[PDB]
Amino acid sequence: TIRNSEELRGKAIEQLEKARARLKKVEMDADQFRVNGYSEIEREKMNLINSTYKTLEQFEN
Amino acid sequence: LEVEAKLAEGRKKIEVELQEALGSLEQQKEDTIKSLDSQISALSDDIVKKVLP
Repeated sequence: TIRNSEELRGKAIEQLEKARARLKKVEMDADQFRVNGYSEIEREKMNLINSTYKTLEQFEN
Repeated sequence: LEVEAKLAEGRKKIEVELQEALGSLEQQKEDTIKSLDSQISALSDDIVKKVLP
């Protein structure tokens, strides 16, 4: 009982620690991915802000 | 909203860009027609000489 119980609590606390490190990785993942995705949403927006002048010129001709 | 404002800007630009050239062309063709009215009498004669031998 003591070997299996210490094994259970030890494995579960090491699960806490390794999934805590994995939590650190996911927090960094979300922060970095928001830093990336801001750029792509601004990219499609600026595609619109240029395409308005593009269609302006297309009808200017 | 801002590209709708640009869509509106295109119209403000087109009114000037058309009407100014249009006024120039109207007055130009009017000057050219009333100028030719002194010369069309002479320019009619070659057609006469062409049709009749």
